[PDB]
Amino acid sequence: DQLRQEAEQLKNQIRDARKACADATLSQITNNIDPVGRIQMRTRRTLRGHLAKIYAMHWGTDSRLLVSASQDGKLIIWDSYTTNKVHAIPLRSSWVMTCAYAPSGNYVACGGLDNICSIYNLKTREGNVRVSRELAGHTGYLSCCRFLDDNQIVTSSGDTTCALWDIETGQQTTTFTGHTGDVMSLSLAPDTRLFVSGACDASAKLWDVREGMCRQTFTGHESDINAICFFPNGNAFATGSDDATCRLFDLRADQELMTYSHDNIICGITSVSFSKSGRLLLAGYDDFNCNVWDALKADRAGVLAGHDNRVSCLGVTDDGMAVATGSWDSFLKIWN
Amino acid sequence: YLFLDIITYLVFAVTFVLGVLGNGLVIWVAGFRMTHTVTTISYLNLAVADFCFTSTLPFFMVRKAMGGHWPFGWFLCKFVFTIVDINLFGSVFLIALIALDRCVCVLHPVWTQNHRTVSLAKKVIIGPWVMALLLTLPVIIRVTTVPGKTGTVACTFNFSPWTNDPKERINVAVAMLTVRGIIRFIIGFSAPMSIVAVSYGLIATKIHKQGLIKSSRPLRVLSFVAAAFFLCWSPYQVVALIATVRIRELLQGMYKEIGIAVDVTSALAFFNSCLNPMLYVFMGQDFRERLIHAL
Amino acid sequence: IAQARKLVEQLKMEANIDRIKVSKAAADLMAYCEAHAKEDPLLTPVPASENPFR
Amino acid sequence: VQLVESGGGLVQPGGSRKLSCSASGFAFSSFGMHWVRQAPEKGLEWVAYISSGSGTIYYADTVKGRFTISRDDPKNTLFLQMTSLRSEDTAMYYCVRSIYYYGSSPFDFWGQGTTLTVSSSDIVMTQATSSVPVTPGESVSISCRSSKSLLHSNGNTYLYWFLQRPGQSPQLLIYRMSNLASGVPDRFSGSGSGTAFTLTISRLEAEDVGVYYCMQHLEYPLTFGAGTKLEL
Amino acid sequence: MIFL
Amino acid sequence: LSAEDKAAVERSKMIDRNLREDGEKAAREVKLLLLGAGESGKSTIVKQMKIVKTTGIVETHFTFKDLHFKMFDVGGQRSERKKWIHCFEGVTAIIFCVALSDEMNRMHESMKLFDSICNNKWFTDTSIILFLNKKDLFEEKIKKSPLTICYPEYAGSNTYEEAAAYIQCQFEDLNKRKDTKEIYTHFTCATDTKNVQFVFDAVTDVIIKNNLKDCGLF
Ligand SMILES: CC(C)CCC[C@@H](C)[C@H]1CC[C@H]2[C@@H]3CC=C4C[C@@H](O)CC[C@]4(C)[C@H]3CC[C@]12C
Ligand SMILES: CC(C)CCC[C@@H](C)[C@H]1CC[C@H]2[C@@H]3CC=C4C[C@@H](O)CC[C@]4(C)[C@H]3CC[C@]12C
Ligand SMILES: CC(C)CCC[C@@H](C)[C@H]1CC[C@H]2[C@@H]3CC=C4C[C@@H](O)CC[C@]4(C)[C@H]3CC[C@]12C
Ligand SMILES: CCCCCCCCCCCCCCCC(=O)O
Repeated sequence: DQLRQEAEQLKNQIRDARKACADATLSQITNNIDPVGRIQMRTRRTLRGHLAKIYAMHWGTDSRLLVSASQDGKLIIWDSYTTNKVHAIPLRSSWVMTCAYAPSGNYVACGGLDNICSIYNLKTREGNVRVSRELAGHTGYLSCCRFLDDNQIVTSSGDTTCALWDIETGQQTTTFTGHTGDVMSLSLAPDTRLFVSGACDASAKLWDVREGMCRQTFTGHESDINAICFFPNGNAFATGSDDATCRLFDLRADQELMTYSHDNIICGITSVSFSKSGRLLLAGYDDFNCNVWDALKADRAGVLAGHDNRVSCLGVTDDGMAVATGSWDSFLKIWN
Repeated sequence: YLFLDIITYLVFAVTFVLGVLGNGLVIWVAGFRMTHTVTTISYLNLAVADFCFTSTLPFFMVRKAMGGHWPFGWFLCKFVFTIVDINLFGSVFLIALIALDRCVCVLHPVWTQNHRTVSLAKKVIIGPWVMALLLTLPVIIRVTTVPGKTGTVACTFNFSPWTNDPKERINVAVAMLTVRGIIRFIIGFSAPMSIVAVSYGLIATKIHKQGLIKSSRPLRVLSFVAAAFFLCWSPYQVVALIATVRIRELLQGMYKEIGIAVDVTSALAFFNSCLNPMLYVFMGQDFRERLIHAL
Repeated sequence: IAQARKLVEQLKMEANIDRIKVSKAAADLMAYCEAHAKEDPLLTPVPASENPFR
Repeated sequence: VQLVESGGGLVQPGGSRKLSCSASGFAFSSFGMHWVRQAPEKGLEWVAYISSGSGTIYYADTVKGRFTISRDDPKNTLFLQMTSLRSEDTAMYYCVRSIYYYGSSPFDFWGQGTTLTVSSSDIVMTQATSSVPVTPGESVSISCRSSKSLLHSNGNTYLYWFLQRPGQSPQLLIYRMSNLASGVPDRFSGSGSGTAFTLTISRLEAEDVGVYYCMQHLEYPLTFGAGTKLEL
Repeated sequence: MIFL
Repeated sequence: LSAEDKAAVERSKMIDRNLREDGEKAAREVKLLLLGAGESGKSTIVKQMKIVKTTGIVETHFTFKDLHFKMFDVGGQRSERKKWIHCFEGVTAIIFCVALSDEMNRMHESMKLFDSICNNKWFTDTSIILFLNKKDLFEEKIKKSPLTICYPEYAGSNTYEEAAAYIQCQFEDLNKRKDTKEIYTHFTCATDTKNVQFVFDAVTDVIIKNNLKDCGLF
């Protein structure tokens, strides 16, 4: 049959168009601007109280409260300014792999190897935190989840699909099926109209929340993609993979822009996050260290060291004032 | 006889410097850089006792150097000797407790899986310190400075200050030093040695009969620890027992080689507080890795 | 087969997409990065008064 | 959420009496508790406080020694034992719950209170006006004044506003001087600075009439200040 | 322990 | 200093006490990970336990001679195993079920899975308890079938004992890390107490070894 050859010639046409639409490189344009000064951050706070490996963290939208998830079966709400514990939620299943914090501040969410996303109400008249909803429609482990408008949540799982839910009914409003391997992460766009997902097929995809369709596919990585994050503008995103490189893609050129790698580092990337202005790019590594890259010149502008095990999760506040890192050594650190 | 004095001075100097250094690093690494467990808590208590003892060596050095004069005051002598006695008793009791803990862990794995916790360790580690305080109450009650007629002042035991003649104070001192020596030879020596010996013998017997994949390393480390403790402590206790049997004749200056043997074996006894950090914390690989990680 | 039909249809929808020049995209990216350079506490450290973390 | 108090009545002076407060419908062990008394035709007076876990207890100076507060968590029962009943201890007693973490609203639910009748404070809050006739649909502004500044080094201003309708318990309206309570219409608002504060009501309805109290939560004793009646 |  | 911050700090300390208590309670369970190649006898092994909301991971709890066991089965996961296998880095032991009755190159698949698990970088120093199941069907098949179908290099006699010993040695020779981890093999029996006794003895051995390592003597 001719369907496979039709797909092949379509791929050739697409890549030829992408080659045509390329004029210069980001390095050639950027080689005249001032290289940012060498960055030196310090450990301002150390949040301790988890007894097992930390797997995820997420900042509140007020840039003071943050939630963290650990496989000792616990979900902890931290006050970063004073290192006080606000809430400690026990979980039914201890094999948690992701957590989210609602933009309003009223709910939290978590999921894992139970294939169920649990949603907890933080503000009840009884004075305690109670589980309010359990979303169960996935056939694989939950790997990420993000709130949209306090009533809609997007989830990705290891069964190669993504889903958009309705919390009060508990039913999958939409299902996104374009990947061939496990989906490892997703990030929401600032306008919450689009989102991007990375999978173990070494590809990234751009989905439209409305119409439930896939608009664009980006390739270039050599192994599984473990992390993804939008540029603050909303026109580009960055990905980290197991082949020890980060990459920047642009939504409008449908093409890779730059590759962040160094021959002295060979381990994979667990998390990635942009700075407030998009000038810095922070990435967590298996070699127990975090690297701060210049997002425009591709030079390693700094190093965050101090964790005694793999850095699993990373976050930046909405006002750009601090960075939170969580690691398998069961400690969270605030850097400034 | 100058050989004894110079070797004692060298032992005091090396013990002070090396013990203070080793115990300071052990306290720093175990109390701050690590998450607390039962084993780390026990080693931290041992390190604290050893350091707080070894910090007081220069007082012994300057008392021996000046020929016996105590240039300091009443309160400073009382304080330093209370600290010395408390820390020595705490050290020996904590060594015995660590040996018993290892024995119980090896011999009863099911019990330790259910009941060996940090809270239990916190409650248990109070015992040695309270026992040391109870045994040290005499040094804080009866020790004071007394002037030697040659113009000197030495601080020692004053069991009977209410009487002036030697006729009664000699008998009172004999009785009190005798009961002190009996308590010393029993509690401070026989019980810890018996506990360590029985514990490590049971561990060796089980690990050699039931069979493991390998047994050279545990046996070697256990033998090193037990032999080091025995060699460091036994001669001082035996010479102190010999002294306290003939303590009455000693006070009148008719025995001097006994005193010189006592003050030589004291240095060997104190050297164990310097040997403890290596044998108990730096025979483990991970602790060494953290030590080299720090710089 | 049906799956090949879906794949070909997806690539057909992906083909007809307007693409800007890469140089223009890079220029816009650096323009955004420099327009907000003031409001980045990590890029530009602040004194101990503006810092809420001690 | 129910708090029900019991144990009041007529007591001869010099005796001893025990009041109880039973809670049902919330996690009792996670809340600290307060006893607050109101004298007949007078304002509100803070009496005692016990924290969650029973690790902190505070008493007013006028009840120190002869009053004792305690709680029993399995039965969800707070209680207060009183000895040497003087003549100033004739009042209606209220059981109040409060929880303290970042962003919480303390003093949010008040009990019903029990009447005790016996036969025979470095901060001062000065709420000046006694009574103000009002009309529906009018904007009203109550004011409160404090001797010390209520601003703290951490940016918070610890002022609270309570409304007591005729014949019922007080209820929280505004906490920390600008935070509207839960279940309170946006008609009420609060503002102020340092030592002078105001509560503003845009439109007024028949169920807005009552006595308004300001309260400070900055320091060791909690002081209210006499209320401002708002009639029509 | 000490022998004064 | 503090006005209402004292109460918040007190709340934090109570939360810390509760966390420590829950951690101490949880740390006294013995965790086992159960693995196999497509129903090799896992059902029978779970049935030998003495003492649905989820479809991702199954948890079985039991208790033998005052010792508490939690066993995790991840058969119904069917995702990429290298994305979630590191969640079990610190389990006490791995139970591995192998069916002796096989029949199209299924013993080969079991051996391949055992090779992948035993040599995993997350499972060094972790001991394997290897259960061999269905010895009676193996009796009958070896009576009426030669072992050369699976292993062509077999040379020994065609009776049961040599075949079983050869299979056990073929599995046990896949252990590259012979100087760190131990393998405890058992042929499943029909007596209830004996399987649990074997598991209990192996777990006690592993506990003793871990205690010796923690004390610094190993
Ligand atoms: C006789 C003189 C030297 C007394 C000196 C006492 C010092 C050296 C000892 C005695 C008690 C010890 C402390 C006991 C309590 C703790 C908490 C623990 O996490 C380790 C550090 C720390 C803080 C210890 C450090 C060293 C310590 C302070
Ligand atoms: C100074 C001398 C005379 C008094 C001896 C008291 C000191 C040395 C002893 C008594 C109680 C002991 C502490 C009790 C609590 C713990 C448990 C754990 O958290 C670390 C060790 C630590 C902190 C112990 C360290 C040493 C300790 C502080
Ligand atoms: C040479 C000797 C004196 C030193 C050995 C110390 C031993 C014998 C002492 C020191 C501390 C003591 C323990 C202190 C704490 C407790 C309380 C309770 O939970 C059971 C007894 C137990 C466990 C005690 C048993 C005996 C004990 C372990
Ligand atoms: C350093 C603290 C460790 C905790 C254990 C230390 C020894 C305390 C007593 C343990 C049990 C003593 C009796 C053994 C027999 C049994 O328990 O069945």
